[PDB]
Amino acid sequence: ADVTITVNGKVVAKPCTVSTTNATVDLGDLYSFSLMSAGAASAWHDVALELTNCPVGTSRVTASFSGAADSTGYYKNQGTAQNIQLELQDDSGNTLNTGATKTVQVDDSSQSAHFPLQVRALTVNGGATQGTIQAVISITYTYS
Amino acid sequence: FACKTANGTAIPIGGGSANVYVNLAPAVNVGQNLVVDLSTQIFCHNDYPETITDYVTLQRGSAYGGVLSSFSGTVKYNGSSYPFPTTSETPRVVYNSRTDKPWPVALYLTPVSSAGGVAIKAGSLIAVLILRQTNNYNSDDFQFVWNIYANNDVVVPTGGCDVSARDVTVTLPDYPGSVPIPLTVRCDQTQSVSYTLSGSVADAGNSIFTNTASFSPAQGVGVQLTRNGTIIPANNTVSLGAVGTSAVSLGLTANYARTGGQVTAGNVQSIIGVTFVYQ
Amino acid sequence: ADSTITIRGYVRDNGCSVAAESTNFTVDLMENAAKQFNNIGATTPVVPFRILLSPCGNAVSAVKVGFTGVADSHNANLLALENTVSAAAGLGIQLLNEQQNQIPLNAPSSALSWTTLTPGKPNTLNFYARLMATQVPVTAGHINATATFTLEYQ
Amino acid sequence: ADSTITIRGYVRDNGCSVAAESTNFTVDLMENAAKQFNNIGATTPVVPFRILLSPCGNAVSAVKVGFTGVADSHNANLLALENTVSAAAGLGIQLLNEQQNQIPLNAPSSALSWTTLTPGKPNTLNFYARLMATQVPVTAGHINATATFTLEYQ
Amino acid sequence: GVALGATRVIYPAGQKQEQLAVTNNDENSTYLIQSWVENADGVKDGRFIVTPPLFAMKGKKENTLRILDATNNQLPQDRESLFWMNVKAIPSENTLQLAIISRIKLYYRPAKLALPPDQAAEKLRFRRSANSLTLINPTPYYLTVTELNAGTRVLENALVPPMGESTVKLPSDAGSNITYRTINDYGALTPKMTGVME
Repeated sequence: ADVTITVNGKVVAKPCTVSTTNATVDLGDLYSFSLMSAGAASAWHDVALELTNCPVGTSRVTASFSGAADSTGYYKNQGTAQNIQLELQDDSGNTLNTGATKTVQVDDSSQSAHFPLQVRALTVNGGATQGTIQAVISITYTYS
Repeated sequence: FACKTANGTAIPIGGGSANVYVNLAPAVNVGQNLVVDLSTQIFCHNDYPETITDYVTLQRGSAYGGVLSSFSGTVKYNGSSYPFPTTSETPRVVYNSRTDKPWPVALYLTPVSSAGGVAIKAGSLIAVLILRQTNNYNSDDFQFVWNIYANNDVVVPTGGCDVSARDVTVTLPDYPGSVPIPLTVRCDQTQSVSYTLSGSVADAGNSIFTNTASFSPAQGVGVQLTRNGTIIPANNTVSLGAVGTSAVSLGLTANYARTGGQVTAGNVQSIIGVTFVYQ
Repeated sequence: ADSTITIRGYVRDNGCSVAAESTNFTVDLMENAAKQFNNIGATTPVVPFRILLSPCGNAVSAVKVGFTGVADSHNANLLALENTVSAAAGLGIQLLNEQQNQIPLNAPSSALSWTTLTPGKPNTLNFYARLMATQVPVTAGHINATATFTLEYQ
Repeated sequence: ADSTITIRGYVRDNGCSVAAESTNFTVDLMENAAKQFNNIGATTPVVPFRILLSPCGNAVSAVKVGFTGVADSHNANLLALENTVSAAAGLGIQLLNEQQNQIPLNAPSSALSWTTLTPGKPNTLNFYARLMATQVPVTAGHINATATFTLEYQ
Repeated sequence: GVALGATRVIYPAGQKQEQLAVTNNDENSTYLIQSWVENADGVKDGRFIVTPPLFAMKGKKENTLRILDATNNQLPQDRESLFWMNVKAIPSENTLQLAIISRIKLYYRPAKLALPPDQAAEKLRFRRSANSLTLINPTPYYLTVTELNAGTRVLENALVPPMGESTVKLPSDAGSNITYRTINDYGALTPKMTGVME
């Protein structure tokens, strides 16, 4: 050629809009005499984290899970009920205890990505007693 | 007859040949383009003017060599111009003094393009010149060759127009965005200029240049150029119309354009060639 | 910080403790005349016993009361009288609910019906027991049998 | 503390349910208004009475039976009447068995015999009760009395 | 009608009480029930207590009497001792009204006897001389011997004391073989057994 133009650029992944700020799960009433033995658990509850308006360039989002855990590893019950914990899993069957991280692809057609999770309560040692169940799993996202 | 260069290096005497290293400041002129002006580069004198006078002539066969050997033009010898490569003997220049006077020779090249050029890197051959030396004492004559070598990297213009730069690097902002490309064309005589782009392309419509990025490249994105607000495709003449002595911008701006589906993060690089023609 | 999962729920007490009275008790069928055993299936009068439940969870609904133990070899719905030289042969102990209908020995959960309960309050599970002929004539003697009871809550 | 119910009782062969018939006297100065057949009055119209052993267990095949009460001052075998002011005098109620022989009042168990019974079936024991003079004359007044029938099982 | 739940009572040494049932099967009769124990000589000695000792049965009812030991181990420990439980039903015109005493045997049985109760029956022996038959009982249990036959010629019932003998009437015009039965602890007849001579 007569002149050679060199064009340099960069694609940096930018943050999405997080739809679900506060996902609420209600386990309802659980029953003592169905939770006496070790490893007793409640029914799973599907909960989803949705992110939308993902800027082009951001192909993956990584969720990072945080919360107060007890000596079983699972999340501590802040409520009055005893010998009872809260477990978080993805729908692909992996435990997301405090510190763990999961990454998901961003769906290009819809400019968005979703985390399909399930939450239950369980009693590792057994002998869940009467009381309330309260727990909060905080989560922050990084982008790539 | 004894000569030295502008660097003060003595040009060896004999009937063989000598490699003479010189500085070039080539230029587009109207009609012919300057390759070298040797008359600021080679200076010659007569050591014994009281007893003998030297004469030097430029013999035929003197021509460009190396990467310029395919080119032709004119040689300015002692004020007057002759065809180059030379087809006959030039008139003689006298050397009758100890005072260094220049060897009055400048090589020109006939334009064969619009804005083309030929890189000449230092230490390489430019021209072979055949000199013939006679005197006023006897009828002896002898020939020797000066091989003109360049001691500076240069680009010799090949056409009637010149570009603001031959290599331009431009940096986009982060995706998405744009930056204007500084690139202008001036012709020494008012001409009808046009240009066409080139490089590696992705789509069928050949309007988005591929991402050659070597390290950690992005995906799904390429480079696309625009003027005012219109896509300029590859292998497609863009007309600038009348272009003259005043620099005229091509009006280019670089943009990101999407090729594949999923856009991965990473670096982007495209090398686009511009070539000029007369239309 | 940018997103949060908040989990709610309650663990409810849906059962009761067997009261101290009833952790282990005895039922006295007393004296029973031998002549009243007119053919297999003949039964003596009902002797009532009960089981007391306290304390009781504020979210209990019902219990499935079952009775297990070594069954009579001639009728599996009856509790076996111990087989010693003194013991009365050709008899089996039958157990009955509050409406006096047979509660089979060793019956699975499916066979036993539920028994409604008052929540957050002490409860009384009423029953009956009696003998039943498996052979004739009945040989007279001592009546001795033990049986564990089971409670499955709702 | 593992929820056990111990069941105990007995199965025996019972005796009999015993029912006594109260003998009634109508008289109204019957043979008395024309007695004095010596002090040995004897022949006064017998009133009969039964003791009903019904039902009876399969055990009972023989029973030792006897009568006891306040014997007569003049005769050790006649029963004394009531001795209130509104009563007759010179009379003692005699008890006679089925074969109209005198029953030894207040007799010892060694003296009594076994009355054999039909096992399982109901059994009737028949006796007679006439008045007999122990003096002369007798007088106008009531004839109430009370005695005890003793049934000793084998 | 007034009936007892048993034709005899066994009181094993160390037991705190024994129960005797008393039932009235007549809706229109009302009795005073008066119950007590006597010794073999028929005297109220006080070795046992009955509770309640006096009560009123009004109609179709059942009341359980309870016989309590008060001996303090002063009775023989080698064999059974005979007592008599008495239950007197008195019902509450010139009438002879009657009271019923139902009277059953009460056997005090010492602990740690060698021979079990059931095996006592077959140990009974005999002796055939004069116009008499003697029954021999080496066991520590009172044996109530019933349906005693000399062939098909039936004899008197007997009550052979423990470690003792008892003689009955016997005619030689009766048959050769001897057979008997006994009344066990629960009032039931034992199987017929062959009367072994000597």
